[PDB]
Amino acid sequence: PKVSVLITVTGVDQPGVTATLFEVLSRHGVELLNVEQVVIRHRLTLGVLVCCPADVADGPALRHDVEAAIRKVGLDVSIERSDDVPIIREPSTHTIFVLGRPITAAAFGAVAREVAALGVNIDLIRGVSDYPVIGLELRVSVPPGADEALRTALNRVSSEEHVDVAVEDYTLERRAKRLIVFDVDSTLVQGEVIEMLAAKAGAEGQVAAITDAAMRGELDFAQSLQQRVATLAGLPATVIDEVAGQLELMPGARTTLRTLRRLGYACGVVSGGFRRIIEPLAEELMLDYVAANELEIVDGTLTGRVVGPIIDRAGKATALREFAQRAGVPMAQTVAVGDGANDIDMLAAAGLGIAFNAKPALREVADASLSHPYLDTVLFLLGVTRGEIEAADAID
Amino acid sequence: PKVSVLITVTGVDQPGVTATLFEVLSRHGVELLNVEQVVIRHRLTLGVLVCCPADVADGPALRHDVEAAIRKVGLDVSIERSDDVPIIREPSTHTIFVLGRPITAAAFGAVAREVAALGVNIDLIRGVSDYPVIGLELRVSVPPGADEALRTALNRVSSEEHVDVAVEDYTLERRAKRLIVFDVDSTLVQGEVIEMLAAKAGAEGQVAAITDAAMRGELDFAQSLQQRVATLAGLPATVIDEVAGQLELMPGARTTLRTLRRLGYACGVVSGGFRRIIEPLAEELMLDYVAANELEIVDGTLTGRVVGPIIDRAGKATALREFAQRAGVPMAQTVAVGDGANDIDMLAAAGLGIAFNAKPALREVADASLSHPYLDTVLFLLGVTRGEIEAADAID
Ligand SMILES: [Cl-]
Ligand SMILES: [Cl-]
Ligand SMILES: [Mg+2]
Ligand SMILES: [Mg+2]
Repeated sequence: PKVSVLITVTGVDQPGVTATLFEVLSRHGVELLNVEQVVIRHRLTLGVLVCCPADVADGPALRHDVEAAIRKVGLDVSIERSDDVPIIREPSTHTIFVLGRPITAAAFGAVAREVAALGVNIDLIRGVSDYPVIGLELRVSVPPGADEALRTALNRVSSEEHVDVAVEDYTLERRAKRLIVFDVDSTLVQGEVIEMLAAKAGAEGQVAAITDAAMRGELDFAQSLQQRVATLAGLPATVIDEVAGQLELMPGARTTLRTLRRLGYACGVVSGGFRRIIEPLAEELMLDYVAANELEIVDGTLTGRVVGPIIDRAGKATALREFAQRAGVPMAQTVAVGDGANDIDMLAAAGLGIAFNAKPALREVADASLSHPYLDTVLFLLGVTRGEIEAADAID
Repeated sequence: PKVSVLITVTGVDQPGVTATLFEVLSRHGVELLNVEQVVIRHRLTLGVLVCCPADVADGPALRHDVEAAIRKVGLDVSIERSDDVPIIREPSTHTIFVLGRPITAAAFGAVAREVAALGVNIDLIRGVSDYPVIGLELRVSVPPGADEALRTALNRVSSEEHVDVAVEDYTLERRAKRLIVFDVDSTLVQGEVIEMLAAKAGAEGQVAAITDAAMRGELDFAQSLQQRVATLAGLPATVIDEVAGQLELMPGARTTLRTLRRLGYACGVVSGGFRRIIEPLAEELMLDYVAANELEIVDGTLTGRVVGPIIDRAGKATALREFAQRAGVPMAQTVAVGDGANDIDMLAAAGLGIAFNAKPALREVADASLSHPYLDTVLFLLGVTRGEIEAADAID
């Protein structure tokens, strides 16, 4: 068939419009090049690009047949010769996630302004969650080289408007993420284990102060780890098991891991904490990888030292690389989630580095930042919706 | 904010509508629950569900501000109290792919009719390819238990209308496919290797006749393999390397494998053919797994026997299971592609079994069937679009 014709149906949605249009078109000599339909809040748009002989596209039959059928039932239709029109839309370059509790119109409005200000076309908006936070995705087409300035502008909007805003690559490769690592303390697990260990020694305040210093990036991780573990010298080793029994997962942690298993992620933890605590939990959560430090014990008592090599800032990244290589996963398809300056090198080496309720030092260099205390918001950044999570959980 | 309000903007698309609406809403006390926007063929739909105090939803300010701003620039808007309206649409249960060259309106119309006849709601239609075949996706919501009758009805439409139509599970788990196996002969590779081996012995016609019998499911695979290989007794073993040098990939095979690597699939071949031919190629294509039979050689000459165990119908499925277990992939997330009755058990055990230009015996029990001679149409069934393939290839 020589020429192209475009038919556009819009109006209040009704059952059977789709079948009716194509059945009408089948009386004329029509082959399909592209069909796009959606219904949003009971508004239908059905756009159909077809080719037929110049013969049929130029004679009044096709028009009257389509116009009559669509208008009888109360919808509107347009028909027009195309020829230079695109057959099929381009893929979006990027996708932007906005999470908030609440998301004000002012905040979403500020996101749309920076987007427009940078020449970025909004291709599609949809909802990705109503719980535990309101979540919205904008798929976008970003002019080459603008993607740095876009994150920068949307990071300012994020801090000024009290929403999380993550800009990510939406190409085929970059978005088949297949491996994830979590930091443990204040990421996967609530609070700081080394503080729970220090309270047994009557030293919580000293250890808490040094931990907060080190997590904000003010102190060398290794020196800080040694001063803090030193505080535990003389505790009986039974303390490890007691503190392991007290640990609470971050809210949403179980849904996060269970959803990531459904997706076939390899799953791991990289910690500056202690293996005898973390393994207990990592076996329970069926994780595929653990890197941790190790407490020194003599005669069933903690010496206050660790048994090197110390997992430090560089060490976390080294651990992720080791895991990615054992698993067969290129670094571009890896994800890392952490809260502390401890995590900066790991987050930067990962394909996507997510700062979870993080100190400013990590937040400043992270690909994306999450501010709400629900570890499952990570799933929204991995392209999963709340409805998808709930359906899959309800099957069992 | 106590109550919910729904704002629906439609009309001819213009730049800056999105920012304008939210900036207008920010003057009233508004928080966002859901936003859906798309533009199809220059038609905009922007649906916004918000909550605000009963105070603001009941007074004329919000209405006039929104109506005035949207109508000034030439679009239409609706505003209405909601309260019982859904916050966020449910996920689609299933997705249907329709591929054709051409796709007539009559064919697509027949698909829409069977869908409607079974109570299945069409949630979204879009294009997934313009090349090498026209491809269209319909995401759908299928009433529980209707999904068997739907495939059945759409298989009849497929054979009567000359389109491929595949119905697949669109839930989170079922659609994170992570492992694929291909049959070799007439699937990954053009033609039948055993026929190319027989032509060297002057026996092509005899071997071709038996191969077609066995691939249609008329003969025991093992007996047929032995009668055919017997025909090669006395060929020098150099013949293996010659036939390996003559092999041509199915058109689209390279794009298929290269795209599957980008997605992180584990990739393998399960064949009733011969390892000394298949390994050469499998190393070149960097596949992670090969199962094949093995020709017996004495003094550099083919005896006309194979060295057991024979990979038969049951054997192909056994091989896929072995590969899935080594790779850590549950069978529900595996894919298998074949053409012959040889492949029936493998296709049935796979999470998704795809018949590629297949004999009727395989086509009849396959989850999905492809009729066009482009192995890349497999990618469309795995949720990839042509534009996505082309973008990712153009980056390098
Ligand atoms: Cl740590
Ligand atoms: Cl075979
Ligand atoms: Mg931490
Ligand atoms: Mg075959």
